[PDB]
Amino acid sequence: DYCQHFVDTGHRPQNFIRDELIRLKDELIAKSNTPPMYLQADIEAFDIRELTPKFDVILLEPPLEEYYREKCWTWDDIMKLEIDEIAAPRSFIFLWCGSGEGLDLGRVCLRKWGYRRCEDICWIKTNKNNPLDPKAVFQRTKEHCLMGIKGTVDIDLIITEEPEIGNIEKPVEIFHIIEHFCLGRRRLHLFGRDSTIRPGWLTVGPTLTNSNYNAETYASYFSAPNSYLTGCTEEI
Amino acid sequence: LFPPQWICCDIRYLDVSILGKFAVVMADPPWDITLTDDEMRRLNIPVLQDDGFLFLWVTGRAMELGRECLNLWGYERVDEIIWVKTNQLQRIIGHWLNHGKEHCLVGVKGNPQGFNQGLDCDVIVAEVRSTSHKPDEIYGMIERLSPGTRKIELFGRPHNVQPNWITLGNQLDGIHLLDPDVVARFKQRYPDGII
Ligand SMILES: CNc1cc(N2CCC[C@@](O)(CNC(=O)c3ccc(CN4CCCCC4)cc3)C2)ncn1
Repeated sequence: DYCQHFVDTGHRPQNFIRDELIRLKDELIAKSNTPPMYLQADIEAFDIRELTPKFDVILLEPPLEEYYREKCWTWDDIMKLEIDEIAAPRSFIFLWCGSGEGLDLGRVCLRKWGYRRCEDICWIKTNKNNPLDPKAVFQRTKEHCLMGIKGTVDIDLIITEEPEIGNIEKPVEIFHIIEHFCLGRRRLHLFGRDSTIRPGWLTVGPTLTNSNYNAETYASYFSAPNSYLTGCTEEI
Repeated sequence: LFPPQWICCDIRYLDVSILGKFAVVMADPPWDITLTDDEMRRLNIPVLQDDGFLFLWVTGRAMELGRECLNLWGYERVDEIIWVKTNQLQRIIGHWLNHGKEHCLVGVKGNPQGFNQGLDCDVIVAEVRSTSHKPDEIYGMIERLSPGTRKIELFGRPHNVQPNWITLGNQLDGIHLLDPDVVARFKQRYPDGII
Protein backbone atom coordinates (compact mmCIF):
# COMPACT_ATOMS: atom_id res chain seq x y z
CA ASP A 1 0.00 0.00 0.00
CA TYR A 2 1.94 2.98 -1.33
CA CYS A 3 -0.96 5.32 -0.56
CA GLN A 4 -0.90 4.37 3.12
CA HIS A 5 2.88 4.87 3.00
CA PHE A 6 2.58 8.41 1.57
CA VAL A 7 0.09 9.22 4.33
CA ASP A 8 2.62 7.84 6.83
CA THR A 9 5.91 9.18 5.43
CA GLY A 10 5.27 11.93 2.83
CA HIS A 11 6.87 9.88 0.03
CA ARG A 12 4.54 10.04 -2.97
CA PRO A 13 3.76 6.51 -4.27
CA GLN A 14 5.64 7.24 -7.52
CA ASN A 15 9.01 7.42 -5.70
CA PHE A 16 9.11 3.61 -5.64
CA ILE A 17 8.72 2.90 -9.34
CA ARG A 18 11.81 1.07 -10.55
CA ASP A 19 13.58 1.82 -13.83
CA GLU A 20 16.81 -4.01 -28.38
CA LEU A 21 18.72 -0.89 -29.46
CA ILE A 22 16.65 1.62 -31.44
CA ARG A 23 19.03 4.60 -31.22
CA LEU A 24 19.18 4.50 -35.03
CA LYS A 25 15.82 6.32 -35.11
CA ASP A 26 17.30 9.07 -32.92
CA GLU A 27 20.11 9.75 -35.40
CA LEU A 28 17.68 9.63 -38.32
CA ILE A 29 15.60 12.25 -36.51
CA ALA A 30 18.67 14.33 -35.65
CA LYS A 31 19.98 14.23 -39.23
CA SER A 32 16.58 15.11 -40.74
CA ASN A 33 16.04 17.98 -38.28
CA THR A 34 15.88 21.45 -39.81
CA PRO A 35 18.10 24.08 -38.18
CA PRO A 36 16.48 25.48 -35.04
CA MET A 37 14.32 28.53 -35.70
CA TYR A 38 12.87 30.87 -33.15
CA LEU A 39 10.79 34.04 -33.15
CA GLN A 40 9.94 36.34 -30.29
CA ALA A 41 6.32 37.42 -30.51
CA ASP A 42 3.54 38.48 -28.16
CA ILE A 43 1.10 35.75 -29.13
CA GLU A 44 -1.90 37.66 -27.78
CA ALA A 45 -1.19 40.63 -30.10
CA PHE A 46 0.16 38.44 -32.91
CA ASP A 47 -1.67 37.35 -36.04
CA ILE A 48 -0.79 33.67 -35.76
CA ARG A 49 -1.32 33.46 -39.55
CA GLU A 50 2.16 35.00 -40.13
CA LEU A 51 3.55 31.57 -39.17
CA THR A 52 3.59 29.57 -42.38
CA PRO A 53 3.53 26.85 -43.62
CA LYS A 54 0.83 24.81 -41.91
CA PHE A 55 2.42 22.62 -39.23
CA ASP A 56 2.55 18.86 -38.92
CA VAL A 57 2.92 19.18 -35.12
CA ILE A 58 2.10 21.92 -32.60
CA LEU A 59 3.37 21.83 -29.00
CA LEU A 60 1.41 24.27 -26.91
CA GLU A 61 2.61 25.26 -23.45
CA PRO A 62 0.72 28.34 -22.30
CA PRO A 63 1.77 29.84 -18.96
CA LEU A 64 -1.14 28.96 -16.69
CA GLU A 65 -1.48 30.94 -13.44
CA GLU A 66 -1.39 27.60 -11.61
CA TYR A 67 2.27 27.10 -12.64
CA TYR A 68 3.06 30.18 -10.48
CA ARG A 69 1.86 28.95 -7.09
CA GLU A 70 4.65 30.16 -4.78
CA LYS A 71 1.81 37.46 -17.80
CA CYS A 72 -0.23 34.33 -17.00
CA TRP A 73 -2.62 32.90 -19.59
CA THR A 74 -6.18 31.87 -18.73
CA TRP A 75 -8.02 29.14 -20.57
CA ASP A 76 -10.20 32.07 -21.68
CA ASP A 77 -7.12 33.46 -23.46
CA ILE A 78 -6.03 30.04 -24.76
CA MET A 79 -9.39 29.00 -26.24
CA LYS A 80 -9.34 32.21 -28.35
CA LEU A 81 -6.09 31.27 -30.14
CA GLU A 82 -6.85 30.44 -33.77
CA ILE A 83 -4.76 27.29 -33.70
CA ASP A 84 -6.76 25.76 -36.54
CA GLU A 85 -5.45 28.56 -38.79
CA ILE A 86 -1.88 27.19 -38.69
CA ALA A 87 -2.54 23.43 -38.42
CA ALA A 88 -2.01 21.21 -41.48
CA PRO A 89 -5.11 19.24 -42.52
CA ARG A 90 -3.51 16.11 -41.08
CA SER A 91 -1.57 17.26 -38.03
CA PHE A 92 -1.07 16.64 -34.32
CA ILE A 93 -1.22 18.82 -31.22
CA PHE A 94 0.32 18.32 -27.77
CA LEU A 95 -1.28 20.65 -25.22
CA TRP A 96 -0.01 21.00 -21.63
CA CYS A 97 -3.09 21.27 -19.42
CA GLY A 98 -1.73 21.14 -15.86
CA SER A 99 -3.89 19.33 -13.31
CA GLY A 100 -6.94 21.54 -12.68
CA GLU A 101 -9.70 22.86 -14.94
CA GLY A 102 -7.30 22.64 -17.88
CA LEU A 103 -8.00 18.91 -18.03
CA ASP A 104 -11.54 19.87 -19.01
CA LEU A 105 -11.00 23.20 -20.77
CA GLY A 106 -8.03 21.82 -22.68
CA ARG A 107 -10.30 19.20 -24.21
CA VAL A 108 -12.71 21.97 -25.20
CA CYS A 109 -9.82 23.76 -26.94
CA LEU A 110 -8.78 20.64 -28.89
CA ARG A 111 -12.36 20.19 -30.09
CA LYS A 112 -12.73 23.90 -30.89
CA TRP A 113 -9.57 23.75 -33.08
CA GLY A 114 -10.70 20.55 -34.81
CA TYR A 115 -8.78 17.75 -33.07
CA ARG A 116 -9.79 14.56 -31.33
CA ARG A 117 -7.81 13.32 -28.32
CA CYS A 118 -5.90 10.11 -28.96
CA GLU A 119 -3.52 10.06 -25.97
CA ASP A 120 -3.34 11.44 -22.44
CA ILE A 121 0.31 11.77 -21.41
CA CYS A 122 0.94 12.24 -17.67
CA TRP A 123 3.99 13.89 -16.15
CA ILE A 124 4.34 12.17 -12.75
CA LYS A 125 6.43 14.18 -10.28
CA THR A 126 8.41 12.33 -7.61
CA ASN A 127 9.48 14.15 -4.44
CA LYS A 128 12.29 11.81 -3.30
CA ASN A 129 14.36 14.86 -2.29
CA ASN A 130 11.68 16.65 -0.21
CA PRO A 131 9.09 14.33 1.38
CA LEU A 132 -3.76 22.73 -2.32
CA ASP A 133 -6.30 24.20 -4.79
CA PRO A 134 -9.63 25.03 -3.02
CA LYS A 135 -11.47 22.51 -5.20
CA ALA A 136 -8.79 19.82 -4.79
CA VAL A 137 -9.79 16.64 -3.01
CA PHE A 138 -6.27 15.21 -3.38
CA GLN A 139 -2.67 16.33 -3.44
CA ARG A 140 -1.78 17.08 -7.04
CA THR A 141 1.47 15.46 -8.19
CA LYS A 142 1.20 15.21 -11.97
CA GLU A 143 0.52 17.20 -15.13
CA HIS A 144 -1.35 16.18 -18.27
CA CYS A 145 -0.20 16.83 -21.86
CA LEU A 146 -3.07 15.93 -24.17
CA MET A 147 -2.36 14.68 -27.68
CA GLY A 148 -4.78 15.54 -30.47
CA ILE A 149 -5.21 14.39 -34.07
CA LYS A 150 -6.95 16.17 -36.92
CA GLY A 151 -7.15 14.37 -40.24
CA THR A 152 -6.79 10.75 -41.30
CA VAL A 153 7.54 2.28 -28.65
CA ASP A 154 6.87 4.72 -25.79
CA ILE A 155 4.60 4.75 -22.73
CA ASP A 156 2.18 7.57 -21.88
CA LEU A 157 4.08 8.31 -18.64
CA ILE A 158 6.87 10.80 -17.92
CA ILE A 159 8.43 10.31 -14.47
CA THR A 160 10.91 12.87 -13.18
CA GLU A 161 11.56 14.61 -9.89
CA GLU A 162 9.37 17.63 -9.23
CA PRO A 163 11.19 20.83 -10.26
CA GLU A 164 12.12 23.48 -7.71
CA ILE A 165 9.62 26.24 -6.97
CA GLY A 166 9.12 28.80 -9.74
CA ASN A 167 10.66 26.46 -12.31
CA ILE A 168 7.90 26.12 -14.91
CA GLU A 169 9.89 23.89 -17.28
CA LYS A 170 8.36 20.72 -18.68
CA PRO A 171 10.39 17.53 -19.03
CA VAL A 172 12.43 17.48 -22.24
CA GLU A 173 11.15 13.89 -22.70
CA ILE A 174 7.98 15.23 -24.35
CA PHE A 175 10.16 16.10 -27.35
CA HIS A 176 11.61 12.61 -27.64
CA ILE A 177 8.12 11.13 -27.39
CA ILE A 178 6.88 13.56 -30.05
CA GLU A 179 9.86 13.04 -32.37
CA HIS A 180 9.68 9.25 -32.11
CA PHE A 181 6.14 9.46 -33.54
CA CYS A 182 7.68 10.61 -36.90
CA LEU A 183 4.79 12.94 -37.76
CA GLY A 184 6.65 15.21 -40.17
CA ARG A 185 9.14 18.02 -39.82
CA ARG A 186 7.01 21.16 -39.56
CA ARG A 187 7.11 21.43 -35.78
CA LEU A 188 5.94 24.54 -33.90
CA HIS A 189 6.41 25.22 -30.18
CA LEU A 190 4.20 27.99 -28.89
CA PHE A 191 5.18 29.69 -25.62
CA GLY A 192 8.64 28.16 -25.92
CA ARG A 193 11.68 29.83 -24.35
CA ASP A 194 15.37 30.41 -24.99
CA SER A 195 15.93 27.29 -22.87
CA THR A 196 13.62 25.14 -25.02
CA ILE A 197 15.00 25.91 -28.48
CA ARG A 198 15.70 22.72 -30.32
CA PRO A 199 16.89 21.45 -33.72
CA GLY A 200 13.93 20.47 -35.83
CA TRP A 201 11.55 22.94 -34.20
CA LEU A 202 10.33 26.48 -34.72
CA THR A 203 9.97 28.19 -31.33
CA VAL A 204 7.67 31.19 -30.84
CA GLY A 205 7.25 32.96 -27.55
CA PRO A 206 7.07 36.27 -25.73
CA THR A 207 10.21 35.80 -23.63
CA LEU A 208 12.60 34.80 -26.43
CA THR A 209 15.47 37.24 -26.43
CA ASN A 210 16.46 36.53 -30.06
CA SER A 211 14.59 35.69 -33.24
CA ASN A 212 15.84 34.24 -36.50
CA TYR A 213 12.55 33.25 -38.17
CA ASN A 214 12.08 33.95 -41.86
CA ALA A 215 8.93 32.60 -43.52
CA GLU A 216 10.53 32.11 -46.91
CA THR A 217 13.70 30.63 -45.38
CA TYR A 218 11.64 28.40 -43.08
CA ALA A 219 9.43 27.30 -45.99
CA SER A 220 12.58 26.49 -47.99
CA TYR A 221 13.36 23.52 -45.69
CA PHE A 222 10.24 21.64 -46.81
CA SER A 223 10.23 22.33 -50.55
CA ALA A 224 10.51 19.45 -53.00
CA PRO A 225 11.72 16.80 -52.78
CA ASN A 226 11.35 17.09 -48.97
CA SER A 227 7.66 17.94 -48.60
CA TYR A 228 6.46 14.68 -46.99
CA LEU A 229 9.41 13.42 -44.93
CA THR A 230 8.27 11.82 -41.69
CA GLY A 231 11.43 13.19 -40.09
CA CYS A 232 12.55 9.58 -39.47
CA THR A 233 14.32 8.73 -42.75
CA GLU A 234 17.38 9.59 -44.84
CA GLU A 235 17.96 12.93 -46.53
CA ILE A 236 16.13 13.00 -49.88
CA LEU B 1 -25.11 -1.43 8.13
CA PHE B 2 -21.31 -1.41 8.58
CA PRO B 3 -20.53 -4.95 7.11
CA PRO B 4 -20.46 -5.59 3.33
CA GLN B 5 -23.80 -5.51 1.56
CA TRP B 6 -24.54 -6.20 -2.07
CA ILE B 7 -27.23 -6.77 -4.68
CA CYS B 8 -27.09 -8.90 -7.81
CA CYS B 9 -28.99 -6.83 -10.33
CA ASP B 10 -28.91 -4.95 -13.61
CA ILE B 11 -28.12 -1.38 -12.69
CA ARG B 12 -30.23 -0.23 -15.65
CA TYR B 13 -33.42 -1.66 -14.15
CA LEU B 14 -32.84 -1.32 -10.41
CA ASP B 15 -34.88 1.31 -8.58
CA VAL B 16 -31.91 2.83 -6.77
CA SER B 17 -34.28 5.24 -5.04
CA ILE B 18 -34.68 2.56 -2.35
CA LEU B 19 -31.02 2.70 -1.27
CA GLY B 20 -30.84 6.18 0.24
CA LYS B 21 -28.03 8.71 0.12
CA PHE B 22 -24.28 8.14 0.12
CA ALA B 23 -21.18 10.18 0.87
CA VAL B 24 -19.24 8.54 -1.98
CA VAL B 25 -20.22 6.91 -5.25
CA MET B 26 -17.80 4.82 -7.29
CA ALA B 27 -18.48 3.42 -10.75
CA ASP B 28 -16.46 1.25 -13.14
CA PRO B 29 -18.86 1.28 -16.05
CA PRO B 30 -18.75 -1.02 -19.09
CA TRP B 31 -18.16 1.80 -21.55
CA ASP B 32 -18.75 1.11 -25.24
CA ILE B 33 -15.19 1.73 -26.33
CA THR B 34 -21.61 -2.98 -22.42
CA LEU B 35 -24.02 -0.06 -21.98
CA THR B 36 -24.67 2.29 -24.86
CA ASP B 37 -23.89 5.94 -24.27
CA ASP B 38 -27.59 6.75 -23.79
CA GLU B 39 -28.00 4.06 -21.12
CA MET B 40 -24.89 5.41 -19.36
CA ARG B 41 -26.44 8.89 -19.52
CA ARG B 42 -29.82 7.81 -18.24
CA LEU B 43 -28.52 5.97 -15.14
CA ASN B 44 -30.26 7.51 -12.14
CA ILE B 45 -26.97 8.64 -10.56
CA PRO B 46 -28.51 11.94 -9.32
CA VAL B 47 -30.80 10.36 -6.71
CA LEU B 48 -27.89 8.57 -4.99
CA GLN B 49 -26.27 11.70 -3.49
CA ASP B 50 -26.98 15.20 -2.24
CA ASP B 51 -23.47 16.17 -1.10
CA GLY B 52 -20.33 14.21 -1.71
CA PHE B 53 -18.03 12.64 -4.19
CA LEU B 54 -18.15 10.46 -7.28
CA PHE B 55 -15.28 8.30 -8.49
CA LEU B 56 -15.69 7.26 -12.15
CA TRP B 57 -13.25 5.08 -14.10
CA VAL B 58 -12.61 6.19 -17.68
CA THR B 59 -10.60 4.91 -20.65
CA GLY B 60 -10.40 5.74 -24.34
CA ARG B 61 -13.31 7.89 -25.50
CA ALA B 62 -15.00 7.43 -22.13
CA MET B 63 -12.43 10.00 -20.93
CA GLU B 64 -14.68 12.50 -22.72
CA LEU B 65 -18.00 10.70 -22.44
CA GLY B 66 -17.51 10.15 -18.71
CA ARG B 67 -16.93 13.88 -18.23
CA GLU B 68 -20.24 14.39 -20.03
CA CYS B 69 -22.13 12.01 -17.74
CA LEU B 70 -20.33 13.54 -14.78
CA ASN B 71 -21.56 17.04 -15.60
CA LEU B 72 -24.91 15.62 -16.75
CA TRP B 73 -25.42 13.83 -13.44
CA GLY B 74 -24.84 17.18 -11.69
CA TYR B 75 -21.17 16.95 -10.69
CA GLU B 76 -18.11 19.12 -11.18
CA ARG B 77 -14.89 17.26 -11.95
CA VAL B 78 -12.45 18.52 -9.29
CA ASP B 79 -9.67 15.90 -9.55
CA GLU B 80 -8.41 13.02 -11.62
CA ILE B 81 -6.63 10.00 -10.13
CA ILE B 82 -4.30 7.83 -12.23
CA TRP B 83 -3.37 4.27 -11.29
CA VAL B 84 0.13 3.44 -12.52
CA LYS B 85 0.26 -0.29 -13.19
CA THR B 86 3.38 -2.19 -12.02
CA ASN B 87 4.48 -5.79 -11.46
CA GLN B 88 6.07 -7.39 -8.38
CA LEU B 89 9.39 -5.57 -9.06
CA GLN B 90 7.66 -2.14 -9.31
CA ARG B 91 8.45 -1.83 -13.02
CA ILE B 92 5.75 -0.43 -15.28
CA ILE B 93 3.53 -3.03 -16.94
CA GLY B 94 -4.50 3.88 -27.91
CA HIS B 95 -2.68 3.12 -31.16
CA TRP B 96 0.04 5.73 -30.41
CA LEU B 97 1.51 4.91 -26.98
CA ASN B 98 1.51 1.87 -24.72
CA HIS B 99 -0.82 2.37 -21.75
CA GLY B 100 0.76 2.53 -18.32
CA LYS B 101 -2.28 3.62 -16.34
CA GLU B 102 -6.02 3.88 -15.68
CA HIS B 103 -7.85 7.16 -15.04
CA CYS B 104 -10.57 7.79 -12.46
CA LEU B 105 -12.40 11.10 -12.45
CA VAL B 106 -13.33 12.68 -9.12
CA GLY B 107 -16.61 14.60 -9.06
CA VAL B 108 -17.99 16.81 -6.32
CA LYS B 109 -21.68 17.61 -5.88
CA GLY B 110 -23.28 20.07 -3.52
CA ASN B 111 -20.97 21.25 -0.75
CA PRO B 112 -19.67 18.32 1.31
CA GLN B 113 -18.44 19.18 4.82
CA GLY B 114 -16.18 17.24 7.17
CA PHE B 115 -14.11 15.43 4.55
CA ASN B 116 -10.35 14.99 4.75
CA GLN B 117 -9.26 16.82 1.62
CA GLY B 118 -5.52 16.54 0.85
CA LEU B 119 -4.74 13.31 2.73
CA ASP B 120 -3.63 11.37 -0.34
CA CYS B 121 -2.14 12.39 -3.65
CA ASP B 122 -3.76 11.93 -7.05
CA VAL B 123 -1.36 8.95 -8.08
CA ILE B 124 -1.76 5.26 -7.17
CA VAL B 125 1.15 2.83 -7.63
CA ALA B 126 0.00 -0.76 -7.20
CA GLU B 127 0.37 -4.22 -8.70
CA VAL B 128 -2.10 -5.54 -11.28
CA ARG B 129 -3.99 -8.43 -9.68
CA SER B 130 -6.50 -10.19 -11.92
CA THR B 131 -7.31 -8.47 -15.20
CA SER B 132 -10.09 -5.86 -14.91
CA HIS B 133 -9.64 -5.80 -11.12
CA LYS B 134 -9.07 -2.35 -9.71
CA PRO B 135 -6.50 -1.72 -6.94
CA ASP B 136 -7.76 -1.92 -3.39
CA GLU B 137 -5.73 1.21 -2.58
CA ILE B 138 -8.72 3.25 -3.88
CA TYR B 139 -10.89 2.02 -0.98
CA GLY B 140 -8.19 3.10 1.48
CA MET B 141 -8.01 6.56 -0.08
CA ILE B 142 -11.81 6.84 -0.13
CA GLU B 143 -12.04 5.84 3.55
CA ARG B 144 -9.47 8.38 4.71
CA LEU B 145 -11.43 11.02 2.75
CA SER B 146 -14.87 10.24 4.24
CA PRO B 147 -14.42 7.90 7.22
CA GLY B 148 -17.38 5.85 8.39
CA THR B 149 -19.86 7.23 5.84
CA ARG B 150 -22.22 5.36 3.50
CA LYS B 151 -20.72 4.36 0.15
CA ILE B 152 -21.96 2.64 -3.00
CA GLU B 153 -20.09 1.04 -5.91
CA LEU B 154 -21.79 0.54 -9.27
CA PHE B 155 -20.72 -2.31 -11.56
CA GLY B 156 -18.68 -3.94 -8.81
CA ARG B 157 -17.51 -7.54 -8.76
CA PRO B 158 -17.72 -10.00 -5.82
CA HIS B 159 -14.19 -9.22 -4.58
CA ASN B 160 -15.15 -5.53 -4.44
CA VAL B 161 -17.43 -6.03 -1.43
CA GLN B 162 -16.20 -3.91 1.47
CA PRO B 163 -17.51 -2.78 4.86
CA ASN B 164 -19.42 0.53 4.60
CA TRP B 165 -20.13 -0.28 0.90
CA ILE B 166 -23.22 -1.53 -0.86
CA THR B 167 -22.07 -3.14 -4.12
CA LEU B 168 -24.31 -3.30 -7.20
CA GLY B 169 -23.29 -5.58 -10.07
CA ASN B 170 -24.80 -8.36 -12.15
CA GLN B 171 -22.20 -11.05 -11.31
CA LEU B 172 -22.75 -10.88 -7.55
CA ASP B 173 -24.28 -13.60 -5.40
CA GLY B 174 -27.87 -12.55 -4.91
CA ILE B 175 -29.16 -9.92 -2.48
CA HIS B 176 -27.35 -9.45 0.85
CA LEU B 177 -28.62 -6.50 2.86
CA LEU B 178 -28.40 -5.45 6.50
CA ASP B 179 -29.13 -1.73 6.89
CA PRO B 180 -32.73 -1.87 8.18
CA ASP B 181 -33.96 1.19 6.23
CA VAL B 182 -32.72 -0.34 2.96
CA VAL B 183 -34.17 -3.71 3.96
CA ALA B 184 -37.54 -1.98 4.43
CA ARG B 185 -37.82 -0.06 1.16
CA PHE B 186 -36.53 -3.10 -0.73
CA LYS B 187 -39.33 -5.29 0.63
CA GLN B 188 -41.83 -2.49 0.03
CA ARG B 189 -40.59 -1.80 -3.52
CA TYR B 190 -39.82 -5.47 -4.26
CA PRO B 191 -42.28 -7.51 -2.17
CA ASP B 192 -41.74 -10.67 -4.22
CA GLY B 193 -37.98 -10.31 -4.69
CA ILE B 194 -37.67 -10.12 -8.49
CA ILE B 195 -36.56 -7.00 -10.39
C1 LIG C 1 -25.59 -4.73 -18.31
N1 LIG C 1 -25.81 -3.91 -17.09
C2 LIG C 1 -25.03 -4.21 -15.88
C3 LIG C 1 -23.74 -4.63 -16.04
C4 LIG C 1 -22.97 -4.93 -14.96
N2 LIG C 1 -21.59 -5.37 -15.20
C5 LIG C 1 -21.19 -5.89 -16.54
C6 LIG C 1 -20.44 -7.20 -16.40
C7 LIG C 1 -19.21 -6.97 -15.50
C8 LIG C 1 -19.67 -6.53 -14.10
O1 LIG C 1 -20.31 -7.60 -13.50
C9 LIG C 1 -18.42 -6.17 -13.22
N3 LIG C 1 -17.65 -5.07 -13.84
C10 LIG C 1 -16.35 -5.44 -14.45
O2 LIG C 1 -15.96 -6.59 -14.41
C11 LIG C 1 -15.42 -4.37 -15.09
C12 LIG C 1 -14.15 -4.38 -14.55
C13 LIG C 1 -13.20 -3.46 -15.04
C14 LIG C 1 -13.50 -2.54 -16.04
C15 LIG C 1 -12.37 -1.58 -16.50
N4 LIG C 1 -11.64 -1.21 -15.42
C16 LIG C 1 -10.55 -1.91 -15.28
C17 LIG C 1 -10.20 -1.91 -13.78
C18 LIG C 1 -9.95 -0.43 -13.35
C19 LIG C 1 -10.93 0.51 -14.03
C20 LIG C 1 -11.30 0.05 -15.46
C21 LIG C 1 -14.79 -2.53 -16.59
C22 LIG C 1 -15.76 -3.45 -16.11
C23 LIG C 1 -20.59 -5.29 -14.14
N5 LIG C 1 -23.50 -4.81 -13.72
C24 LIG C 1 -24.79 -4.39 -13.56
N6 LIG C 1 -25.55 -4.08 -14.65
